[PDB]
Amino acid sequence: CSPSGAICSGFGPPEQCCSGACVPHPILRIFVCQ
Amino acid sequence: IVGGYTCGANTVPYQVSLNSGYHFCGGSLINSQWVVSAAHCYKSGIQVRLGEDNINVVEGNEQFISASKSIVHPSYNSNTLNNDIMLIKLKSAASLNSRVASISLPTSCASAGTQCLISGWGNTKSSGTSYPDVLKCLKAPILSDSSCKSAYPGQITSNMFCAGYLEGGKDSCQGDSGGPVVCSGKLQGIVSWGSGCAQKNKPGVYTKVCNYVSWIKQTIASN
Ligand SMILES: [Ca+2]
Ligand SMILES: [Cl-]
Ligand SMILES: [Cl-]
Repeated sequence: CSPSGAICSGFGPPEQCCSGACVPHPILRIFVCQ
Repeated sequence: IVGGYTCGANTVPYQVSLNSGYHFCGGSLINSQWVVSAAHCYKSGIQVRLGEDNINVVEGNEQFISASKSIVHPSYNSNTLNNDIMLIKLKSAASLNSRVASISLPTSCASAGTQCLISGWGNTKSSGTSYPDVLKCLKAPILSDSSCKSAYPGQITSNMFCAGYLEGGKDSCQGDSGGPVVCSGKLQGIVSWGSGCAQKNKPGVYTKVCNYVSWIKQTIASN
């Protein structure tokens, strides 16, 4: 699982991220792990 | 892409998806072995997906090629987002065809008012949960450097330009990072950042590719 702040995918499941939330970055046009 | 339209299958043949299990950034194919994307899209274990339209469903024109090298600009400044550009080398050359094709690098910088094509598989709504599948497109003008600085006081570098609309509802968005801004058949921009997406008076901000052509050429030649 990816640590907080890591890049992740808006298409993927919550378990991409250790935190269980992959969210849109407020500035960069990527999703990141909460 | 918010407020755009369905491109049509493979009508943007230089658009690639950077994948790590799932799509996470866009990019632009600049020759059979190299892709341009954003420095902030850098991570290990990237697979480049070429010839995609519906990113969830196999349609038959895809090529899946691992990245062998990822080269972030040596002056990328993650604090200011200056020099937000990366080159990715493919492990093997893509097979070029009508649906998988490179986009030319610029021979000069584009002027304000120039109309451009921005594309990607990012969010299609400016808030809430999107469910994108096929590639989306947006036609958007390059904004004057003064209007860009007015929208983002104290934050615009000489390696960025704004493109899009001040009224809201038409913009690139999360998941579009690294993707192309193409104007008159040349790659002028890379989807980079903005204050949220499609917000009034906050157009998208894009890496100005024309400032990096010599660095691009040098990186290709030396790698
Ligand atoms: Ca597909
Ligand atoms: Cl895919
Ligand atoms: Cl700098």
